[PDB]
Amino acid sequence: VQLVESGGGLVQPGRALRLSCAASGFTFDDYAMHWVRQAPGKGLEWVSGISWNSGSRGYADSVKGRFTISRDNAKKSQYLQMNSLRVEDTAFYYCARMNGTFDYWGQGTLVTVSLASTKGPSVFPLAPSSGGTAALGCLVKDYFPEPVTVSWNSGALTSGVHTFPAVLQSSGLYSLSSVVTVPSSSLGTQTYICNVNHKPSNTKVDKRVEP
Amino acid sequence: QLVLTQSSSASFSLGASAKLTCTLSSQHSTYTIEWYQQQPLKPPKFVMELRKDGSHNTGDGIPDRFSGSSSGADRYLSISNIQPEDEAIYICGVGDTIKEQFVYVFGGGTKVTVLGQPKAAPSVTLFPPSSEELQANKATLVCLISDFYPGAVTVAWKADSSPVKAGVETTTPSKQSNNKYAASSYLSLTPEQWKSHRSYSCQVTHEGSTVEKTVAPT
Repeated sequence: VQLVESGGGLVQPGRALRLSCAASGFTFDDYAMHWVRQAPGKGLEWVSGISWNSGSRGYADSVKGRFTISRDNAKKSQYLQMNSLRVEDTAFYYCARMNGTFDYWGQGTLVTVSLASTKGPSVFPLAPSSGGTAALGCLVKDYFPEPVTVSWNSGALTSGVHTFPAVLQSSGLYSLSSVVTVPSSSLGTQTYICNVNHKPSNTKVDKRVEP
Repeated sequence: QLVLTQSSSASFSLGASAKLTCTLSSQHSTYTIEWYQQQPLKPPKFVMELRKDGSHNTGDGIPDRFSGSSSGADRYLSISNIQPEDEAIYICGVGDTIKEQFVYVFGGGTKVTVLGQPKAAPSVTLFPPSSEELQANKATLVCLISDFYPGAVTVAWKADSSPVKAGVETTTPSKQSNNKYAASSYLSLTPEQWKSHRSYSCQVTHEGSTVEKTVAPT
């Protein structure tokens, strides 16, 4: 009953980028699929929409001609082709279904249109300090742009996990921390691994955290 | 020309009744609007659809406390017995049809604040620079602050009981999924500074009370 987007990332001004949206938990041609974005500092803005049978297609006057929407029914995926990208197109892009109202939304995906260079993070383990409960973590330092994903033990660990919102430093680079709070006795029985993924810089790292 | 205007912020006491206003144009006093709820780290959720005649169908997973009303050009979102987990940005939307062209305008969004929640002092975790980072000729201290309300803290860094402000970066407090707040603070150092002192401290001030963690080179 959820929606999932993909294709987001950093691109230079004038270039192209394709966004996808996989559907699940409901049928195919029962709803029109739309794309709604939110640029930093501004409110929500409708971008594009395509009918249930691809009969009618809509485009905001801001993306007239440059954007191309299309629908698939086999894999239940809708697509948004973004050409002639400008800096103003920088936003979180959501996909949403509609039969009168946008009743269900996807998690959203970030698209950055910029001349800025990508930078991959360094990943450092934050070791448990020498009872009852212990905190350990991973520092994810100096990267651009958002986002990075952090998980623990390949997703097998979510209990007690707190990934903190990034700080944007005066340098223009991001840095965040993820910490798990675990029982002290688990330090000797459990392996703790932080999985950090920064897609724009092709940086995928699994760092072991040990006392 | 189609305009949705709503207030930017609104504060309400805990357990009280709350009313949010969305105002359409005068040429569009007939239209049906929708309410959306935008919570951090989450997809915007559909709250309800509100027609001019007063009829309203709530969304899947929306409490009984949520109501809607139509008055002239105004559209209201009513919340009786407002709970902490109702802290969000409420955005109104409206649709129309000109030509074959599709039109959909979102309002600016209203940030709703729920006051009168129980006080909670922050939990503080302080991490030393890692061994690998020190190898890379870098040193950063990480002060993690969580589970506090209200969402306003002050962080002070000390090196051997003497304040440091030189290389400090601190986040804005942000809502956790348990309705309490979190924040983090980073102190950047050279390996030399880190070694030349006996200890560093992160001191967190919150509503007059203080929590401090200390960390030392080994």
